[PDB]
Amino acid sequence: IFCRKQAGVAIGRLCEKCDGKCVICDSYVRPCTLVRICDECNYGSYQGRCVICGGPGVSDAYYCKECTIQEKDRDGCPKIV
Amino acid sequence: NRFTVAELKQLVARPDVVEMHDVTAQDPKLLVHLKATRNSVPVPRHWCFKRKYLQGKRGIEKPPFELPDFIKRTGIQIDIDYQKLHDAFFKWQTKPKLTIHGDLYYEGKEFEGDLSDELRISLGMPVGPNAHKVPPPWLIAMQRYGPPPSYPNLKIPGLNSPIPPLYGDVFGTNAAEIDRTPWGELE
Amino acid sequence: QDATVYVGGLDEKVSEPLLWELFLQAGPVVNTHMPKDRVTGQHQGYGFVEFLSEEDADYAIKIMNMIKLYGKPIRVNKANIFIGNLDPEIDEKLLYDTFSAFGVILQTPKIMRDPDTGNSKGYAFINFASFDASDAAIEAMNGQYLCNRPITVSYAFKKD
Amino acid sequence: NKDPYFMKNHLGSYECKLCLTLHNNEGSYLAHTQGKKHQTNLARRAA
Amino acid sequence: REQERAYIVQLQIEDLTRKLRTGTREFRTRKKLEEERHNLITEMVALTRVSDKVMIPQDEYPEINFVGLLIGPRGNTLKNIEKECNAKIMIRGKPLHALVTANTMENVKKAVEQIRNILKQG
Amino acid sequence: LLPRLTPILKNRHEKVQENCIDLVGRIADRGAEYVSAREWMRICFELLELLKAHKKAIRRATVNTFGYIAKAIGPHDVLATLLNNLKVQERQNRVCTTVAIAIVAETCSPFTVLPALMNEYRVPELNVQNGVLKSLSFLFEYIGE
Amino acid sequence: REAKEMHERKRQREEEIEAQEKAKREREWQKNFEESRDGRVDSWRNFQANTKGK
Amino acid sequence: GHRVIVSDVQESFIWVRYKRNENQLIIFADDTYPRWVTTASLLDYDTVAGADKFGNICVVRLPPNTNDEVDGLLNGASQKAEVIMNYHVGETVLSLQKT
RNA sequence: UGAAGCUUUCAUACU
Ligand SMILES: CO[C@@]1(C)C[C@@](C)(O)[C@H](O)[C@@H](/C=C\C(C)=C\C[C@H]2O[C@@H](C)[C@H](NC(=O)/C=C\[C@@H](C)OC(C)=O)C[C@@H]2C)O1
Ligand SMILES: [Zn+2]
Ligand SMILES: [Zn+2]
Ligand SMILES: [Zn+2]
Ligand SMILES: [Zn+2]
Repeated sequence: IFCRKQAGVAIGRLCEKCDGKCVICDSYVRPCTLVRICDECNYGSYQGRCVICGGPGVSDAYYCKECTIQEKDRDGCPKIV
Repeated sequence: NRFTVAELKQLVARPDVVEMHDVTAQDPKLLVHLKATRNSVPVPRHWCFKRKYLQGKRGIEKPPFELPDFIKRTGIQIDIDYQKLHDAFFKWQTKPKLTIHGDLYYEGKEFEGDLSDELRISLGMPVGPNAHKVPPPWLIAMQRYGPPPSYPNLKIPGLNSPIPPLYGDVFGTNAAEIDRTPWGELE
Repeated sequence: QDATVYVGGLDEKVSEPLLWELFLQAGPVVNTHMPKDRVTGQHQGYGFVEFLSEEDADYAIKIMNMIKLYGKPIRVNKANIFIGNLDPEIDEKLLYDTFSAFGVILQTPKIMRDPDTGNSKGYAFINFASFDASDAAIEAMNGQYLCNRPITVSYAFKKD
Repeated sequence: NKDPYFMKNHLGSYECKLCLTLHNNEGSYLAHTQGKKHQTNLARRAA
Repeated sequence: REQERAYIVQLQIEDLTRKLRTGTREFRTRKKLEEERHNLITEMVALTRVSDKVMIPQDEYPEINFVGLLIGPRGNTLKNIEKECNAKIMIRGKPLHALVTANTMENVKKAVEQIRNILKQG
Repeated sequence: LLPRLTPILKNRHEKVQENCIDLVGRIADRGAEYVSAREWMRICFELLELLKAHKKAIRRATVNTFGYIAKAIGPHDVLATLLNNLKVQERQNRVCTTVAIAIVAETCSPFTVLPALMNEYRVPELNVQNGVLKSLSFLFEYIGE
Repeated sequence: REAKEMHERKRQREEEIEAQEKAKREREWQKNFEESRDGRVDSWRNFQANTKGK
Repeated sequence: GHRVIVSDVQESFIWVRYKRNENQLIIFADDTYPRWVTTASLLDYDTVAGADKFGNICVVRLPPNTNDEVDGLLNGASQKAEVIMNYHVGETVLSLQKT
């Protein structure tokens, strides 16, 4: 359900609904590392959209502290397909 | 074209780790060798059980999870003291019985010269005097027949130990015939 | 059974680690066993102490014999008249010698034992030569002060 | 009831030690008592 | 003769229960059929009400359906409290109150506490 | 002021709510002495429902203000009330109560919360021990180090 | 059945008395808790002042 | 003075006692980790500092009471030693000395 | 002493 292709410079975004909860482990405590997404998931009309519900993005997506500790930020683009 | 248990027991350096199903593996020689590594706890033992895991007996009735000694000393059951709760929690903190890495838990594993003051009070024995002879009634047989061969290093007052020894409830002492300070520790 | 010593005459103050702590000076007591009752759920006064060597069990049987533990006649051993509440420190020959002062015994007496331990149950049966010795035992021995145990002698069978 | 097999665990759910069974309420235990398992377990304990 | 009486009394209970269900007017007709069934059961078997008032704060919270919460679906919640407490509970008023009636003051207190707990949760 | 301020907490505008909660938090942090307690307890029990707000801002300010009120009035009474509330309510309110217990235990050291919480595990009922376990789970996840 | 009902009724009356006592006792406990309230708050503030000092 | 500490190429540390009157070398303790020991240093009567081929330093201390007097549980020795320190240095250590 | 598995028309509870 995850895109997981090696990413790049595009910054993942979150919608107003879930702003501030992890994209991997969907958690409500301590954000750590900025989310990067693949270029295909940010191409064209997809730029700036929510990495969970493809809707309008209002904030930067983050991996939680527990995910970065477990290096779950190094597994590829976390855009849900 | 598969080993037998006794045939495979003859090939391996450690035959007591071989089991019934071990001859049915795709590579039993590697399996038995890994079963003998100087570590590596074994499998949870209920893989072949058809009763799955835990459960099994609901017969036993368990009382409410008992609170730790210090917490039960805090007198929780109105004036409440916080400093007592703090100082007591940190200063009165104790370490519970931990278990080794090798040890594993199973469904049936939760069930399987000095005398106390209460036993000396119930037996009718008086306290130790200053300079006199007050032996226990089991010491007369040791003075008559001789010292016990099972514990030759034990000392009793009157026979091997002097009367002025005896202090409180200590009616015996075992006398068996360096730089022990740890290196880096806080002051 | 040879390395283990059967202890009899334990009160409520004695416990399972308490007997091992008291028998530690006699020898290396490896384990202690106390059979629990079914109606009360406690010890019946008789237990066992399994040591490592038989010499330690012999020393514990020769040292802790007829002792007063917890106000009870504790004694260690190698594991128509009815006498109840008798001390386990006495044997059949000792009971025959104690019964010889009142009257003449017809044969050797027998003491009941538990089916689990086999040291002492608590009751015994002894037969006299005539009814005069039984009347003297019911008059004098029925209530006499034994070794820290009040015994009670009674008639096993009587016809009205 | 007064039978020793019926009891209350730490959780508070009822449990029959004779049949090794759990029941939500009193009616389930009484329906279990009339069942084949409790009668056969009492017949085994009758000997 | 007892089984014949039981059969007749059952048929009459089912008749009165039908009259009470088919048809407040519905409560009066149901109560009348329950009383008629009771008279027949009493004939068949032969062949100090302590009352307390619980005020319901409907003037303070007009948005909250306290009557619906106390009665429950088909009256099952009310009947459950009546059965557990051995008390009779009647809602009365526009002020809106529950009249609790039982054989003992203890049964009334238990029922009043259960009603107050449901009102507080509301 | 404060008694004039407490009815505004039920307003449904986001800016009004956030600013009111921040003001009550400042008052509880510095001027705790003037208000008789009981009103603080009512305000915290009302704030309990704002922890489920669907704007991060509201939740952040609510967490801050709850921390201040707990630091002000003391952990004992609020913890007793929170345990009672955890016993009797539906799912979302029980989850918010768990969050509130974790907040109280972090502001006032967990040495003040753990004995009373462990004393509640000694109650003989199911779904009661599971609630204690869920609370311990979220407590450790929330306090971390 | 009548004898069983009578014993059940006696047990029910005892249970009802216990329930009434529990209902009161809770109110008495609340009263003790609230009257003890100002003192407990003062004690917590004193403890906070002492911990800050040390 | 009393004990002997042995370093294995792949196992970490073995504790041995020499029985002076019985003329016996008995193993009474070992570790629960595989370590490629390069060097070792005694810190006191119960503790040993070790180094590794992979660039790590560790300290191991014997538990209280023990026995001392001996006449496997993990296919090893009956008693185990605890690891009280672990550090990666980044380079291979070949000398350790308290001074 | 012990081994209580599998299925549905049950019926009852929790998500
Ligand atoms: C219904 O919509 C969903 C389920 C899906 C969604 C992603 O689309 C939507 O945005 C999302 C938003 C609302 C909810 C309910 C989700 C997240 C929030 O939930 C709340 C119910 C929790 N409450 C707590 O966190 C407890 C404590 C507080 C104060 O926090 C902290 C950090 O202490 C956890 C979380 C903060 O919920
Ligand atoms: Zn992508
Ligand atoms: Zn979205
Ligand atoms: Zn995460
Ligand atoms: Zn049963």
